Amino acid sequence: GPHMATGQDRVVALVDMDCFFVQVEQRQNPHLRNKPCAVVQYKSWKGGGIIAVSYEARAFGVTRSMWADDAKKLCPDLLLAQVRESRGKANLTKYREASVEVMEIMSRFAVIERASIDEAYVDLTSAVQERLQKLQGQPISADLLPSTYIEGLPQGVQKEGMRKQGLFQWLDSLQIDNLTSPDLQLTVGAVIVEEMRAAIERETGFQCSAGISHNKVLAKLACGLNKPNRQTLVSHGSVPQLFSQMPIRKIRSLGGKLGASVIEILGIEYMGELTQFTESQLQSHFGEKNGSWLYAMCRGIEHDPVKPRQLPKTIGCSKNFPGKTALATREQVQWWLLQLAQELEERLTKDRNDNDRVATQLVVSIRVQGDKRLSSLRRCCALTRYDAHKMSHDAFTVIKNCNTSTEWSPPLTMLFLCATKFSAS
DNA sequence: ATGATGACGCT
DNA sequence: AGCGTCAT
Ligand SMILES: Nc1ccn([C@@H]2O[C@H](COP(=O)(O)OP(=O)(O)OP(=O)(O)O)[C@@H](O)[C@H]2O)c(=O)n1
Ligand SMILES: [Ca+2]
Repeated sequence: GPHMATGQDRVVALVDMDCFFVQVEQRQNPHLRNKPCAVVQYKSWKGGGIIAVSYEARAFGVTRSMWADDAKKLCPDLLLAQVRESRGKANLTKYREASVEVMEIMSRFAVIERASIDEAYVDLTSAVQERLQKLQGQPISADLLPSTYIEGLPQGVQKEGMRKQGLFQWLDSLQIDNLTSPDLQLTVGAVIVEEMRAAIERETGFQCSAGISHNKVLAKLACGLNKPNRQTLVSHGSVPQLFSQMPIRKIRSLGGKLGASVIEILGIEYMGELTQFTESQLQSHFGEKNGSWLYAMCRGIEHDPVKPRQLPKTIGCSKNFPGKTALATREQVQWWLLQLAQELEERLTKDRNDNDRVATQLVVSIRVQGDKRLSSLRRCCALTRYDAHKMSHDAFTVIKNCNTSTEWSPPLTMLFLCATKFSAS
């Protein structure tokens, strides 16, 4: 009772850019703004593969991974922007650079963990503490939270009026006098996230959504509840009702085989149903670490820290060669390894200038035709010089003998070069 | 014939 | 070391 930890020790946000690649292309090309549009990679095969979709185009059913020719069937007026292609492969440099624009703004407010090209977690616990002292005991005005939803409220007209009704019920109940109230801490966290999101939009033109809660899993779930261009506060108290109809696969790390096995072995559907099992029962089905994690998570409790990490730990370059394009001669394999190695050298050289580090290991991964796995084979070698001809030759040497005989058999459907094991320089 | 990319766990 | 899982 008095010794039951409630997982309310931190304020954590997750910031997620809305249709990110689309916003990057729309900033650059005003003719694309406020239109059904998508970002595509390649072009010759069925018009290219869709990677990102504006909310106007999503209303027609356009989705990621769809071929652009097929998307045009659902949305004949769909506008398209193409990803840059360099040395025969898609070149995402424009979007990584726009990502850095955003991450550098967020880093002004708190330590961030880069979660992907367009997501970062924020540990706001200290910023909230400082802000709670500056705001003496003053109440929090609804005007400081103009894009915030309070999940679960209102309880007991149009979209915006309902948002404000919920926000009013939340603020009216807040114990402003208690500087240790977790609900007050989340609310201040949301005020800071409003400021952070305003700064991102002012300084880059980009809109985003955010979740604010007590841990990373709840912040990530919260972020998706009201997209786009809104933020959502998930309090500890909101968790039982929210989890009572929340499919297990929606929780971060439960979207794959482990989540499917929770459903199958326990015969449940929703995250809240996990509360009925003991920690030992969950550890027996899913392992010590997974069971302890599940036991706490279904109660809204998670301790995974926001890691102080803005830079990737690996830098990689990959390309698929599907169907009849599979690489089937030694010259082909060697030419494409050179193309990937040239793009990788370019990124590594910029990384060494920008971030004062050198990679020391080169990982080479290939996929062989007829293998459903992401990678058929991984080998490593020393990365001593940032020279593309050397890296591609080393990569070849390391995979040479996977060839079961001028010809390459079986043909390669993927090539992957990854620079890893960075050291300060 | 979705991709390109990246983190981390298990052994 | 090398493979498997899960994610944007
Ligand atoms: N299966 C996926 C999902 C995402 N991504 C990468 O992650 C980026 C951002 O993904 P995501 O946040 O899922 O999509 P958005 O386009 O930003 O849409 P949303 O508004 O839903 O966040 C994409 O551009 C893409 O580069 C990817 O490569 N493969
Ligand atoms: Ca996004």
